[PDB]
Amino acid sequence: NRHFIDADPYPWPYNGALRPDNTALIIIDMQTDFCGKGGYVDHMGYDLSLVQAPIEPIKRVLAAMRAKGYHIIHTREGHRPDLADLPANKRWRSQRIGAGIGDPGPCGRILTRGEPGWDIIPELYPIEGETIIDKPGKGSFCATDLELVLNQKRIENIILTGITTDVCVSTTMREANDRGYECLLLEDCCGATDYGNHLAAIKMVKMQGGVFGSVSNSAALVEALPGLVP
Amino acid sequence: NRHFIDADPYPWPYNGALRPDNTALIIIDMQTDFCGKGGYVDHMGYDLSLVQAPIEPIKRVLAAMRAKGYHIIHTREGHRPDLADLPANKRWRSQRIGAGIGDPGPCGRILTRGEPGWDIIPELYPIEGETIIDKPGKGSFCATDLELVLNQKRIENIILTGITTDVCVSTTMREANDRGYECLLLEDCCGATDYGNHLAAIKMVKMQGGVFGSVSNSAALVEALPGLVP
Amino acid sequence: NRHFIDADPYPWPYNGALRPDNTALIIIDMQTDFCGKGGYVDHMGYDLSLVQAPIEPIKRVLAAMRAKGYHIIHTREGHRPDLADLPANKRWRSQRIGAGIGDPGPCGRILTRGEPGWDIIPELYPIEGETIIDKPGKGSFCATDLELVLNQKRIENIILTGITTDVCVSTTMREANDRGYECLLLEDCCGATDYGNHLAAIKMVKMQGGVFGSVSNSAALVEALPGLVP
Amino acid sequence: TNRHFIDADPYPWPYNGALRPDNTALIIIDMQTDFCGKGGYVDHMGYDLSLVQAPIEPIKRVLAAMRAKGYHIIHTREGHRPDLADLPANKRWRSQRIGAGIGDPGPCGRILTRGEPGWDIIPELYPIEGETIIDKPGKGSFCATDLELVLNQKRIENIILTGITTDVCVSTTMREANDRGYECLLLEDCCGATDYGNHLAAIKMVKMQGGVFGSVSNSAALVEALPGLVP
Ligand SMILES: [Cl-]
Ligand SMILES: [Cl-]
Repeated sequence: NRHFIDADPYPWPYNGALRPDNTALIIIDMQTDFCGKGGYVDHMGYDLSLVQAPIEPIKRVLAAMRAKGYHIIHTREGHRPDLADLPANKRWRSQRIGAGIGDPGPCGRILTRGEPGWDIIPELYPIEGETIIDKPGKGSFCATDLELVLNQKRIENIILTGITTDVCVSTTMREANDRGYECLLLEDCCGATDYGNHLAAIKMVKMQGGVFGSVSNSAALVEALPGLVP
Repeated sequence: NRHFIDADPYPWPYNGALRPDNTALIIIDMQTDFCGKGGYVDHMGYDLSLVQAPIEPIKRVLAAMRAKGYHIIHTREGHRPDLADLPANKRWRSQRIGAGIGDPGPCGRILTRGEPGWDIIPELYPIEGETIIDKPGKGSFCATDLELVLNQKRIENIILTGITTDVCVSTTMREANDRGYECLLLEDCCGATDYGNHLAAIKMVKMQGGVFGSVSNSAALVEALPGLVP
Repeated sequence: NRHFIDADPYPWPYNGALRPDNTALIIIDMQTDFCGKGGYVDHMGYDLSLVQAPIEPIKRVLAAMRAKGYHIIHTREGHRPDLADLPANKRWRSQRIGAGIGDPGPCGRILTRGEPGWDIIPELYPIEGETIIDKPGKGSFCATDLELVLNQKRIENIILTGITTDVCVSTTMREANDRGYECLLLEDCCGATDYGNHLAAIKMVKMQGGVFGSVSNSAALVEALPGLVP
Repeated sequence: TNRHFIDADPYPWPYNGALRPDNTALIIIDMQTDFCGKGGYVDHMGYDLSLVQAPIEPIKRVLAAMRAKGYHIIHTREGHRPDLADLPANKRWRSQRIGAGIGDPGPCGRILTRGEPGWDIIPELYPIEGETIIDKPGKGSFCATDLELVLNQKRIENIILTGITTDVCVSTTMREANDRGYECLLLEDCCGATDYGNHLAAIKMVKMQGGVFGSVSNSAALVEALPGLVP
């Protein structure tokens, strides 16, 4: 009994095996550091409106996926307080542009775990039973236990949201896709530091018959989402 | 002691530690399947001139990097002949599009190791002592020994070339960057299935003070390349 | 519809979900370099009879598992001909004890891929459709595509054989076990360079209620193996 | 040249004598109440706690000396997320069958669960600021963790292993590090196991084939030959 979501470039998931037990929502880096005033992204001068746009659409998707018993996953980009997991190059680039990782700012130490700006925003806050991944990189798989958690939960399908589209969401999508996870990007549930770059990251997914998976949007997903009993 | 390459958005590498012993050139997927007549990409109708453009610029970079004793790395996307490393979704999408992985075409079985179309093109062919990575995914790190080879060679700096810009080159850049490798993308030594997508993948690198490293071009690299002796 | 194999310290697999589609036999490093005259192990002076002992038991297990449609996996420890994947410490230790990796011997370059001594012995030779893993380390997961192949084949159960019990078989078991694979070591289908060490690697598995899985033997497995429904 | 060696078996460690505070780390593996304390995981399965407490004083001497000479210090804890999302079904089931269920309530709290009293590192070997702690869901410290990433960023080449248990957590971690090219030293008096025979055999496995996983030495030999920083 297969179920499909209207998507581009093909009906998602590819084989219609869409159930709450094999499908997860992943909300990527909806932190004050990426979309709040005083955080990492605001420091570099980027338009916070572009990364706040996805907040309400992700909320509708989260509420619907929570209600139908789907697996829910959240990620935070961040570093250990002693910065032992912070590559030297990553730190130096952040310092040069005036937004140094580990440096004090209005929301505390930029991109440091346990600091106010680093935490997930209240509107999209995790509840009990939802796995949070704390990652030192852009991709959620690198140096984390995400893949191990996904295997133990026997998850085959991943629906990606969050920020930024072209950096954190996209790297995570490519990692999942390479390892065989079947992925759906929701275009209205993500935003980037450059709007052209946001749209191009979406288009990259559609090439070669869906090279990294397929693309849809929050309304199309929620109107066709299956529950536990069919 | 330090050496820099003129790059955008900062002089590369970040700390000027640029030597033949800690720096590698990586040539990504310069295979007939990605830029030849009769292969995977030609099958899907994409403009072969966009992916052939980088051939001569890569050749000039390779000749200069070979001459100064730099580490040279090549990659081929491909699958085991029995297709045991081919995720079901990857295969199905390629079939829908009319360019099925493992299916017979003019250059043999599409994207299958040991087939004519799968091999690296003659102009950029590896010589003895240059490591070739055979990868089942878009990123060169996933399910390969690339990282292990890089650590044994004590390589810190990576200069990326090849195709496609927004798929194979970009995923590999994000993997390397996340693990702390300091990377340089040469914009004239890569090309993609959509030219807009090629330029946007280049621009994505430059954001946030060089989120995935820095960008330059073949001439700027070759004119400022150090040898072992100052 | 559960099936169990009589094993120590518990009936294997834990949950009785034992089928040809989710279970693989893994034959580890049955190469001339580990059990042949003139190879790596014979060079270090070890008793070849200890590592030849498992040949007939593995043959019976392989024939039965091949006949009932089970997944079959083989591994070879070895290095790229240019030795780019050979850590400096590994090489140096092999040279000190007179069995240098890459060095010429009676069966060719020790532990080098493509050389006679490196290949799997004739008695246990792979047939088409059986995945061979070429690994640069002791564990079959490190820097390989084993895990990726396992996931695409939806394999949950692994039955380990080969040499050496305490080095290559054991490392591979611990990697699989950590990632959640349910493993069975067949005690008569493995052997080591020290017989005490072989018996202790078997005992290590049984501790803490089966810390790495369970232990059984070739006869117990073959008489209780489930086949397909015709 | 400016090389330093530690007297070890079967060869002087490290192999190439490149032994400095900046490229060498001490790793203390799973010295948690759950592995060596009263009321924890290991005590639940009936094992002799004296075998796993033996290494406490030797590790203390090695830690004090390595802390004093500016060496990198690493600690690990085996454990699981409170919702048990990182706990394989087989691992859980085996722990339940032998009466020491992971996540189940006991005297020191939920067995092998992060944030619980029994799960934490014992007081005698407690981490100080600037020492990386790895929280791992498996026996090997590399699997599903950021250990390797931290090691690379710190440009660490040499690892000196201590902790428990010798044949399970220490040994798996050694094999992972060794495979990826790290040069490793096991200190035999700074580790202990649930079976003493198994502890001695895990030590012997290291020495085979000219040091298949590295070399073996002991706390006294290490501390008297440890190079310091140049003031
Ligand atoms: Cl200078
Ligand atoms: Cl104390």
